[PDB]
Amino acid sequence: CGVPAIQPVLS
Amino acid sequence: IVNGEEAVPGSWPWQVSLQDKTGFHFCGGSLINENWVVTAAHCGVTTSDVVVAGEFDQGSSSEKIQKLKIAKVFKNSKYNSLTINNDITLLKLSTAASFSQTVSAVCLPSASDDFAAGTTCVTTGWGLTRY
Amino acid sequence: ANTPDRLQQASLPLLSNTNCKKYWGTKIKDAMICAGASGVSSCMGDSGGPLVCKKNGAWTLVGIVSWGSSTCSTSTPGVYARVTALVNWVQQTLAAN
Amino acid sequence: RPDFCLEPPYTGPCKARIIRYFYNAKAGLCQTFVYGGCRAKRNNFKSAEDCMRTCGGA
Repeated sequence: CGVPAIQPVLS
Repeated sequence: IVNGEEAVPGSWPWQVSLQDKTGFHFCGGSLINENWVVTAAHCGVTTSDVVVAGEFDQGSSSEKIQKLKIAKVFKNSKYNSLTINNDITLLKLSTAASFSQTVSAVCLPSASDDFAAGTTCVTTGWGLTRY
Repeated sequence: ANTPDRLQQASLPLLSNTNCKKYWGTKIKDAMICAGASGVSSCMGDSGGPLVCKKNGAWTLVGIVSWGSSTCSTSTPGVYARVTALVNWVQQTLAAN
Repeated sequence: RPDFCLEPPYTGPCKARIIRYFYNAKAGLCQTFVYGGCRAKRNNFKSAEDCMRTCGGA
């Protein structure tokens, strides 16, 4: 959990 | 959110939108597994509201969005209408979410955990952008 | 007076209950944690959403958007349910249903 | 015509986005508004009819 496939940005 | 930026599509895969049968969105929520959503108590979800996972643009029709149903709404017994304390509510999905690369799950902290003040966290949602 | 179309995000820090209490005073409770006053503010439609924090490289649920200024003022702290306090409850329920 | 029916709609400190009905003394009818989710006031109904029966032509 907590690891998304598409990386979030400016975060 | 006020003064936030727009997200990179699919980057916060646990985020769900809770909506009424007529489609209206009234609260966010977050996925903790294929079957459970953690939302706020005062959101007042019912087994007639629908959980919607996979969306980013609520305007776009063409999206691989899962539109799940609520089996059981568990309002935290200790929640307070007046003090707003213990404002939590679990939702048991009638039909599990298919974890895709846009429908992932968030990690629950441990009761033991301690997030130091100053830590830069992030919050997300589709709420008003200006009051 | 209409919500955003595309999902939004904002980066804000956690505050010390102490420091949050400089604003909310006693309205702040045990199962509550604050974050904000940094120029961004959760607002109508955001409740029950998440305040996640990067723990061990993994995003962890630290709070649920709960309440705050009535005009989503970006100078005052936003108050969220404190997941570390409710997590026990979360588990008893998951584990029972 | 309880005096609360005269009170203007109250959103509240909570951040949800719920549709409720209040009584609009000026137009003589129940309208809709967005309640935040907690600490409601009495001019705040779940249906327009309740709202009409309670504050009707107040």
